[PDB]
Amino acid sequence: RMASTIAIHIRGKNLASYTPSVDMGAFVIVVNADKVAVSGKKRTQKLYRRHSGRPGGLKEETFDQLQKRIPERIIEHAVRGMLPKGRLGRYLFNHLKVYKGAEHPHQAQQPIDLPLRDKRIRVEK
Amino acid sequence: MKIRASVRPICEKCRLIRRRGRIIVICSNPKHKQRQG
Amino acid sequence: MLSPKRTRFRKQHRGRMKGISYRGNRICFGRYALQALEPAWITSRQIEAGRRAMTRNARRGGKIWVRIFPDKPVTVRPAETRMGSGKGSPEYWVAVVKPGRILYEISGVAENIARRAVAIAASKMPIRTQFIISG
Amino acid sequence: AISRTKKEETVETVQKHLENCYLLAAINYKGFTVKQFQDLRKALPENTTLIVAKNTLVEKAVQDTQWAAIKPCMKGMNAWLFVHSEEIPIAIKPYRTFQKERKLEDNDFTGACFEGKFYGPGEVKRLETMPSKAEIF
Amino acid sequence: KESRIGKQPITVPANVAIAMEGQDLKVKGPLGELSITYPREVLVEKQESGFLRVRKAVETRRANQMHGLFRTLTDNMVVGVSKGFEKKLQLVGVGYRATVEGKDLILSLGFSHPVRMAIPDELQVKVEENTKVTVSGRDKSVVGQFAATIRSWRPPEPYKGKGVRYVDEVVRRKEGKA
Amino acid sequence: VIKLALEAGKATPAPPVGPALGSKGVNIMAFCKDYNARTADKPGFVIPVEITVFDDKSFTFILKTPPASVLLLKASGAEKGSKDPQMEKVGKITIDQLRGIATEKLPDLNCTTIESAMRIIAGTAANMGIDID
Amino acid sequence: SSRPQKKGTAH
RNA sequence: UUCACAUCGACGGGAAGGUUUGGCACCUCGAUGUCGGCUCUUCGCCACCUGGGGCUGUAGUAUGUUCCAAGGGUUGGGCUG
RNA sequence: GCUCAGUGAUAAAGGAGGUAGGGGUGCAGAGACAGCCAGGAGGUUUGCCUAGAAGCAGCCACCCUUGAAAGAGUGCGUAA
Ligand SMILES: [Mg+2]
Ligand SMILES: [Mg+2]
Ligand SMILES: [Mg+2]
Ligand SMILES: [Mg+2]
Ligand SMILES: [Mg+2]
Ligand SMILES: [Mg+2]
Ligand SMILES: [Mg+2]
Ligand SMILES: [Mg+2]
Ligand SMILES: [Mg+2]
Ligand SMILES: [Mg+2]
Ligand SMILES: [Mg+2]
Ligand SMILES: [Mg+2]
Ligand SMILES: [Mg+2]
Ligand SMILES: [Mg+2]
Ligand SMILES: [Zn+2]
Repeated sequence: RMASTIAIHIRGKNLASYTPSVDMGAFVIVVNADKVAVSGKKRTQKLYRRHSGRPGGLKEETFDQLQKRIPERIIEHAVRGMLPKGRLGRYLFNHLKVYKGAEHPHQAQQPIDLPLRDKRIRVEK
Repeated sequence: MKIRASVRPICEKCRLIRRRGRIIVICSNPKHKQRQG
Repeated sequence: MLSPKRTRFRKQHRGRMKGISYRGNRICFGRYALQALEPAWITSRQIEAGRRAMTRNARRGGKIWVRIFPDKPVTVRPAETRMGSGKGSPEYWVAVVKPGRILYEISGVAENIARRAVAIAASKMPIRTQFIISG
Repeated sequence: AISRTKKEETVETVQKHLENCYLLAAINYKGFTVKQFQDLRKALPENTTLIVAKNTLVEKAVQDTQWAAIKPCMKGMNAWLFVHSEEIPIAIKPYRTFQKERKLEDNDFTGACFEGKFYGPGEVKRLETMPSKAEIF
Repeated sequence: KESRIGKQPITVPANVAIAMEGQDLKVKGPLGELSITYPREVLVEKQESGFLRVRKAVETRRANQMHGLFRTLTDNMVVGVSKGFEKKLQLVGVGYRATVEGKDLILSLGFSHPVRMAIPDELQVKVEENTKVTVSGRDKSVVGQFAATIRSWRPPEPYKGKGVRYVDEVVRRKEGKA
Repeated sequence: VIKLALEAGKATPAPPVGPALGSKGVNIMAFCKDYNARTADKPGFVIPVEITVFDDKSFTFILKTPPASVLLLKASGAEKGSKDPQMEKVGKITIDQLRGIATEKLPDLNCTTIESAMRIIAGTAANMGIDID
Repeated sequence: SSRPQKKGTAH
């Protein structure tokens, strides 16, 4: 639910000036990427696969193995899915800056907080 | 352990439980042990 | 194994099975009965096995009527036989049953022994069935 | 279980066995054999009536016939003695000696009732000492 | 709401100090300190009469199961720090023996090597050289656990009953060789 | 404590009795002649007998019912009972023989009356296929 | 297997 | 031996697979061609061995059957298109 | 309103204290389910069979009595 928001802003779909062929979007900085939450059994079920290109070359991680090993890749991999594919897609993907700690070294760029209009996006335990 | 599609109590002391989604039969005697599958 | 003693033509139309049997519906001979829930074709072999099973499990219980019978012929062409040059050889015989049809009737046991017996009988049938009691 | 009709007839039968009797004897039993139950029932039905009953079953049957002062004897398991024919001491005496044999056999005497008066576990000693009709008359 | 377990209140005896912060319960008794967290739905009430009555925030089937569980859990940590828990296992066989020395429990069960077992702080293990082992601890779960780890090394076999068994056990004894 | 079955006025054969209860430390001749003396006091019949023993090897025994099957076999004048009771009837006895067998068996029963014992004997004869009136 | 699949327009 | 369900499981039923023998004729006809070996892989698991288990009509050794498991292994000859 | 299976992409007989509902029928306030305490008897070791069969290898019968209740016995067990 967060990754959709992120995709919208990175793409520029929330500006009156939006154009499909151009980058009007923002930069988005994701912090605390190891505290991201997922519903139900996904922590142990969801499966990140990647394939060498040799036969028998398939590799699989559960979401949790991944999140202990290199947790940024989880959110990068979830947002890249929702960005356009192709030249503009990739060039867009560089605008997503992800950090595992609660601190980002971007203070100079004066980040605003992200607006979230979704109801269900905030989980409570 | 027997494994089969149809698990029923095979006597009075038998008990059908549900473990991690699969239906099991635990009993006093070992032979009556079954798992669904 | 049940079967007709004579017919003129050997070979016969597959037919089509639609609707409900209204006539074989009632239970008019015994007390407890096994009723067909679904539209199917019963070979004489299956009826044999069902009757046998119910009879052996009832044993000390008395009576079993078989309310059906395999009077419609069925034909088959052999293996490695190219299509054409005539309809094949009648191999076996089926009874056509439609939902609601009574198959087995039974009398001379307590309701429990009857339930168990009829269950074991239903196990050898191609179809879903039901346990019913006399009115 | 037991239907309400059978229980009203049971309480009525206990009440009719109560109107004729001049004395009550309360006794509780837990964990004892049926053989000595049947020896005690070789001795008892000759001279006396023995009826084991529930707490409420005794409650509603006793309040009306004015034995009510005996209500505290109904706490715990309840077996009762009513004397229809023979005297009180002939019925009371065998029970205490049977309890002295029942020391390891788990018997206790809760109390007895006579003269419309309640007598505790010890005070029934007098009720044991009373003589037969031949000596009284 | 209608679990016959959650209705029964827990009695905190004197000697038992109960500290409650929000959903986190820390109890300090004669034998030590035990800490637990409650989940969202379970609300445990510490009375004025000195009792613990378990209530629940909502009733989902979830919370029902929860509250039965936690009333018994915290009864076990209360009674656990008060008196404690004793699990006793005896060993059956020729040459089967155990020796507690310092921080180890040494088992000679008929393996090649002596088996060593590091005893956790919370537990106090007493050995009868008469082939009996009693383990005492404030936490039900940890004592049970360790006891099972003992029993694991050589589970009682069917024929002669040999191996480590709990003090009260039905062991199927088949007649071997007839 | 052991249960044995012995004949009325005969005791101490080697195979049936002596070794069996004698391996429990029971005195053979005392039990034998006391059992034969108590059988001589009552009407002589085959006696199933429960003998109770103690740690000091002293023993006390209770003589049970001489079998109602055997007593009703001699009451009907027959030998072998019916192979199929209530189907084939092998004999008939009077109610006086009922009260007689129930009288000899009265100290060995739990019955509080003579009618209960008589109905018990009638039930045993109806069980072995012997008719009663 | 005694059941077929859905090819082309059927599908 | 007792005991349906250790192991077999008759009379019948419900399936999966797509490796056998087939049916079809959608496919290519111009030079889109079948079975064995050599060399060289690779993958599946319905597991022959090797790792861990449950049940046994498992005393032990060795089995039997079944569960998870496809990482590795799976010889050399006489004989055949 | 429902689902907790990532079901939500496909297949059956069969299995099931999954779960949310609906409908009959049992009991109970002289206390129903579960637990716990006790009792579970007499004929009799039923007859037959068998070296033995005593509730409990097998066959037939399966009544009666004392009773709050207790089957000629549901399973284990003994050569019995
Ligand atoms: Mg229509
Ligand atoms: Mg079927
Ligand atoms: Mg196919
Ligand atoms: Mg089966
Ligand atoms: Mg063509
Ligand atoms: Mg070419
Ligand atoms: Mg496999
Ligand atoms: Mg292996
Ligand atoms: Mg194995
Ligand atoms: Mg062997
Ligand atoms: Mg492998
Ligand atoms: Mg491989
Ligand atoms: Mg391989
Ligand atoms: Mg899916
Ligand atoms: Zn079982």
